[PDB]
Amino acid sequence: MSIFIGQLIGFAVIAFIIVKWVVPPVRTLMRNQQEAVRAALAESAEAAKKLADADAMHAKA
Amino acid sequence: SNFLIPNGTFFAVLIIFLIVLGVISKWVVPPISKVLAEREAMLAKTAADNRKSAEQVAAAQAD
Amino acid sequence: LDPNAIITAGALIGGGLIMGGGAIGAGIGDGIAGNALISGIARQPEAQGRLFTPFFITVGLVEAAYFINLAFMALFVFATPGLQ
Amino acid sequence: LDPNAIITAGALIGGGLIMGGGAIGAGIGDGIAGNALISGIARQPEAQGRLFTPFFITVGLVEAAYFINLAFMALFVFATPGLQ
Amino acid sequence: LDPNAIITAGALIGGGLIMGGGAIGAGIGDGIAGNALISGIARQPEAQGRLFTPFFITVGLVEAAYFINLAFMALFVFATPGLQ
Amino acid sequence: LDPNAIITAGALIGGGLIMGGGAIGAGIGDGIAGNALISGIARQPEAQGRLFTPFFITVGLVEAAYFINLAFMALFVFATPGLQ
Amino acid sequence: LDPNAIITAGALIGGGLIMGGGAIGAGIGDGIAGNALISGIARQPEAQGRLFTPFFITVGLVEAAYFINLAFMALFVFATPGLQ
Amino acid sequence: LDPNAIITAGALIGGGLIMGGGAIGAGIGDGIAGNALISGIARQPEAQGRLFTPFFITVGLVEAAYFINLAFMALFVFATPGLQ
Amino acid sequence: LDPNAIITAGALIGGGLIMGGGAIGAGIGDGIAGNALISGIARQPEAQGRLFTPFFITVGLVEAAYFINLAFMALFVFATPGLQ
Amino acid sequence: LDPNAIITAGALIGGGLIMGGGAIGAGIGDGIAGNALISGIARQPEAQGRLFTPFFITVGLVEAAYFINLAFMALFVFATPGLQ
Amino acid sequence: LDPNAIITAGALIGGGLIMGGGAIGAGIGDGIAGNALISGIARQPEAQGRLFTPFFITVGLVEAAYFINLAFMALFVFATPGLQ
Amino acid sequence: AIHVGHHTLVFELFGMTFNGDTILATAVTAVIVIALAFYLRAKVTSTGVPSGVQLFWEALTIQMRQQIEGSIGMKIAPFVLPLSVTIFVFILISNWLAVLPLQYGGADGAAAELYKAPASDINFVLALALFVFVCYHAAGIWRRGIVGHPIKVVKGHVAFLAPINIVEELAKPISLALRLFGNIFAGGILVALIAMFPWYIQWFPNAVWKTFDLFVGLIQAFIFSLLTILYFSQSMEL
Repeated sequence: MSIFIGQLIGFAVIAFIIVKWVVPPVRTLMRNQQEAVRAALAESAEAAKKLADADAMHAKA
Repeated sequence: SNFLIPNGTFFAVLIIFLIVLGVISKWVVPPISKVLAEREAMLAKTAADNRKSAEQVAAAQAD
Repeated sequence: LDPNAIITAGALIGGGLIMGGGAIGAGIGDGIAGNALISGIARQPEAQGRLFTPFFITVGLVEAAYFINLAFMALFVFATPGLQ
Repeated sequence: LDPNAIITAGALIGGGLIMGGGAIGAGIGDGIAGNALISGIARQPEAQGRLFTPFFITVGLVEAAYFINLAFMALFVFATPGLQ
Repeated sequence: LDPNAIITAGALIGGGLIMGGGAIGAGIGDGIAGNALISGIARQPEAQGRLFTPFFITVGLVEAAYFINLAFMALFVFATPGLQ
Repeated sequence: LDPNAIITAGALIGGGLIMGGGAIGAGIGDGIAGNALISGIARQPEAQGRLFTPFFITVGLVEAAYFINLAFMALFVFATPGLQ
Repeated sequence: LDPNAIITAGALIGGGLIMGGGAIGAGIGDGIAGNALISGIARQPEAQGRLFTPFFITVGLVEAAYFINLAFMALFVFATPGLQ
Repeated sequence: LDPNAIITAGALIGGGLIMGGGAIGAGIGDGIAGNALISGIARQPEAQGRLFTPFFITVGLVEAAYFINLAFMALFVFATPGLQ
Repeated sequence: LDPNAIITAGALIGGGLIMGGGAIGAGIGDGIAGNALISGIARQPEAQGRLFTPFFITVGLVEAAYFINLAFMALFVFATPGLQ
Repeated sequence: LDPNAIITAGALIGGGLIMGGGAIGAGIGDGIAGNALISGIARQPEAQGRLFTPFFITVGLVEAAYFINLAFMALFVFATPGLQ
Repeated sequence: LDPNAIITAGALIGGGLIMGGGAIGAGIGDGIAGNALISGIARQPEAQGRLFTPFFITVGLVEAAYFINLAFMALFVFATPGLQ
Repeated sequence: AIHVGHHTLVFELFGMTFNGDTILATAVTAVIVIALAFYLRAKVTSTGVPSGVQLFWEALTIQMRQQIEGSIGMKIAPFVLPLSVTIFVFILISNWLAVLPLQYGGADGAAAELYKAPASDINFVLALALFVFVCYHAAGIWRRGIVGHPIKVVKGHVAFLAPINIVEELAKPISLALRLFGNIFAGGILVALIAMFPWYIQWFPNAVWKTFDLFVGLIQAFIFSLLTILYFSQSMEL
């Protein structure tokens, strides 16, 4: 109880500090890696479409 | 008293640990390696596609 | 007098010496590794990322010594071998 | 010849040893880390911020060891293990 | 043999150890920080004003480490835990 | 007074010093080798491949000494020779 | 056995520990600061005077710890705490 | 009281100090030599086998003393000088 | 067990430790200053005549501390404070 | 409590301190000398033939300080002074 | 028991500690000076003649201190102050 | 009243004593890791953006792969990576779960916890170290035959120091086990100590120590990993 309440307060402080000054960089890294993967996939799709267009041009030649 | 003396858990952990090992070796490492290979192949295909598009444009110009 | 008292006092002094040596080692090692890392970062900071690969483990190894002694120190202060 | 006398004496010896060793460790670690910080600031002063993360990590761990000793000392003097 | 006398003896031993360690750590750390400052100022006279800051950090941390052990030794002699 | 108790207390103190000395030796060795490795990697990321090989030898030797202390320490605290 | 005998034995050994640690720390700090100043002067002797200003302070700061110890060392040799 | 017990305790303490000091010295020396070897390897890749021959020599000597020291430690523990 | 006997034994141990720590500090600081002077003279021979003034400024002070401890050693071994 | 017993115990402790300090000094000196030799030979192997001249002196002057010290340890085990 | 026993044992332990400290100082100083001289001779062979001028001083200023320590040990052993 | 040790849930079975507290802790950690494993298996994807669990798992795999490839090429040792990943993730999760609020009034002036970090028992670390030891010695035997491996290890890189070589091979496992114990067991002590202070003053030191213990457990997982990979590499070369 007493020690339980004290350690509960300690954990509450820990969690608030983590979410107030530690989480943001982690979320930033997650979002940045996700967007890098998405951009790589979009690059793949557009490169495939570019090759298709080049093949169409060749056929037109 | 004298916790440094080992005990039956000396095996139990190992047993449990063994199971964990297998799981990671069955549905974590293999699939993740496959995903990494897929991404690397996708990047290689993208670069090759860009190069081949440039080359094809140049050729079509040449023909 | 009670032999338990003498043996316990000796074990406590031993554990104190254990903490002494371990603290000396941990302080020196952490300081030295930090100095190496800081100098490296200042010199050619382009290594910023990779320079965190060894430092950590080095500190780890350093701390290992300290805390392994602490483990035995616990044995000297909670379950004294040879107590009678 | 109260055994508790010898128990308290030995525990206090241990506390003194622990605190001396911790003091030495903290001094050496923070001094060497500060030396590295001075060198870094001298070489690339504009990089002062970049040198804070290593430095604030070194102490960020070094002093921890001292604190451990501190806490452990508090055990011997007040709640001496093995005290009757 | 009054137990409190032996407790006082142990307190004297512990204080000797604590002060020895604190002096060792403070001297070594502050001297190393001074060495770094001397090297930095020698490399470039301009950086002294902005050099003092990290040196201030070094000296403040080393002090804290030494003064805390001073206070613990004072507590040991001011009122030794376990005295009865 | 119980003679074997005095012998055992002496053995415990001896083992405490054993492990403390081993601890500080390991700390110094690991710190020095880690400084070498950190400086090398900072200078030469390419050379990393040929850094670990010799490096471990150092640590090996370092540990090769440290644990030896521990070994004898165990004896002193578990197979005290001459302990009647 | 007169308790004051043990009190003064402990006090003398404790003060001896104080002076030993203080000597270690002051010697190391003086040596290191002098090394810094020597290297600096060797590099660019023309600025010797300026180099004194930091050194003349920092070295003294290390010695400050020395004096502090001495003061309390006197408390352990002139007015011993707990003497009775 | 039985004097042989006091002799045994003293011998154990002396051997502990002996081999602890030996291990400390060996660890520090091997660490320093490994630092030199690592720096050489980093700076001179073509010196792989060129550097090992001298380094071992130093280590050997550093090792020798320690083992030699270790040997005499055994002497105290098992064949205690002056035992009656 | 004459109380003066214990008092004098404590005085002897304390003084020995005092001047031993003095030896520690003197040796280490002297070695460091000698390294500084050797490197300086090797680098700039013509600065030799001008590099002595700071060197003697440092080492001298080192010796002072040593001698100071030496002096106090006498106080412990001949004018043993508190003798009765 | 035969006087010879206490004399022998003190002799063992003193000899242990003696030879442990000797081992520390020998290890540090030999290791540092080897580090210097290794760095020098790595920088310019062609100079090895001359490099070993000062080195043979350095360690030569280190082990000597150890060896003589060791001799005195033998004095405290073979025929202790003041054996009474 | 006989006061002679305790006084002689204390003086002998103090002398052993004194010798340990002297050995530490001699080892550290000798190693540092040797490293400096080794690097100097590696840098400039012609410096061989010049570098002997400071080196002999440093060792002379180091070893001399050690020898002083030596003397005091005898004063502790054969002419134990306060012996009675 | 410090109550160091005194493992709860102690039970005998077939003439062997077991500390059930470590059993419960390890079982919970294994359950958590298994849950993460299946959760990744349910969304292991390349077409779309990865989920957080996939990101974490691929970060772990990236670290292990880079370390192994840097030390010894994967082509020789394809089985290092799963073992290293398991070791790192398992230890990290086990120690991280210790940060949870499981201190309660002991009715005795002491503190007890339902979930203690499994490393607080020497048995756990000894089992892990022995497992790695047997694994890489078997790997070395499979690499350079039954006769070669003892010859290589004993002779060491230098034959002038045959004795010390033996020691390191005995040390290698020890270095892995005992240190780990320390860096976790210390935590198990400090919290108990912090129990003496009243709540209204105890909340702060407890919190700071819990944060530093999170960090310490992370670094210990990392060092244990790198050490096991490099030990494998050391004993898997000709």
